[PDB]
Amino acid sequence: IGKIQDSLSSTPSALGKLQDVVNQNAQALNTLVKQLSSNFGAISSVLNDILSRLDPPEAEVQIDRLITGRLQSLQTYVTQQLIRAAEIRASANLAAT
Amino acid sequence: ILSRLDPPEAEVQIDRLITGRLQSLQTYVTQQLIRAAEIRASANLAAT
Amino acid sequence: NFNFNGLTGTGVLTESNKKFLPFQQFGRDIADTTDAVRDPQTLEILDIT
Amino acid sequence: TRFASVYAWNRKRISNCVADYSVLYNSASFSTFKCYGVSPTKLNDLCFTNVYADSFVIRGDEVRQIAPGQTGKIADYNYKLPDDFTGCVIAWNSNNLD
Repeated sequence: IGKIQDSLSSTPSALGKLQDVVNQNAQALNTLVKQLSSNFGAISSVLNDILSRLDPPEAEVQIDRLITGRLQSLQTYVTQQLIRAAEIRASANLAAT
Repeated sequence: ILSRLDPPEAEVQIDRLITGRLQSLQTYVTQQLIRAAEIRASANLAAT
Repeated sequence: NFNFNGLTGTGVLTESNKKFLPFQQFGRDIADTTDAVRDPQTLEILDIT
Repeated sequence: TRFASVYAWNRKRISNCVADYSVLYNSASFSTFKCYGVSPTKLNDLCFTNVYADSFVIRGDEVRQIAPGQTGKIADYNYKLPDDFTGCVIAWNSNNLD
C-alpha cells in the first residue's frame, strides 16, 4: 500500500485521460465563442454590425449573409457533442460492468 | 474567369463556388468519424 | 441606459481599480470583448460585467 | 471662397467650434440632412458621433461590369485610396448661383 501511494504521488502523467476530457470541451467552447469575430464576407463582424448603422433596402441583402453564415457553426458544434457523448456512454457501460 | 476578364468582376460566382466546395468536406469527415467509431468497438471485441 | 464613448445606446459597465497606461483607450478581455474603460472627466477606471 | 488646385485643398478644423449638422442642413444652400442611406444596420461603430473634417477626391468608374474581389482601374494616380465600400454617399449637380 505504501509502495503504490508513493508511486502515485510521484508519477504525475497517469491522469492524461481525465485531463484531456476536460481540455477538449474547454477548447471547443473557446473556439465557438471566438468564431463570432468573423466577417463572413461582410465588412464587419461585431454583433453591433447589424444594429444601428446602414439603410434597409441595401442592408437587408447583406445581413442575410451574416445570419446564414453563423448557423453552420452551431450545427458542427452540436454534431461534435453528439459523437463525444456517444462514445462516453460506451466507456461508462464498460466501467459499470 | 480571371485571365480574359476585368479583375473585380466575379464575386457572386467564386464565392458561391467556394462555399459549395467547402460544404462538401464535412460530410466526408463525418462519414470517416462514424466508420472509425464502429471500427474501435470491433477492435475492442477482438482484443477481448 | 447611457454611459459609453460618444452617442446613443444601451450597454454595460462596472467599477474597477486597474492601473492603466496613460495613452491606452480600450480595455479588452480574452474573448475580444471590452471589459475595462477609462474616462477623462475624472481619470478613474471602469469595468464591465 | 478659395478653391485652388489639388495642392491646396480646403479644410474645416475642429477647434473653438460648435454647431451641429442640424444647423448645416437648416440652411437653404444645402437641402438634405442625410446621406443616401443610413439606418439601423451595418458599419459605423464605436461610441462616437460623425465624420472628421478632411477633404479629398476619389474615383469609382468600373462598377457595372463588376462583381468585387479584385483590382480596379481609376482611383490610383493623384491620391491614394483604401478599399472598403459601405455607408452613405451624396452626389448631385449644381449650376445656378455661381
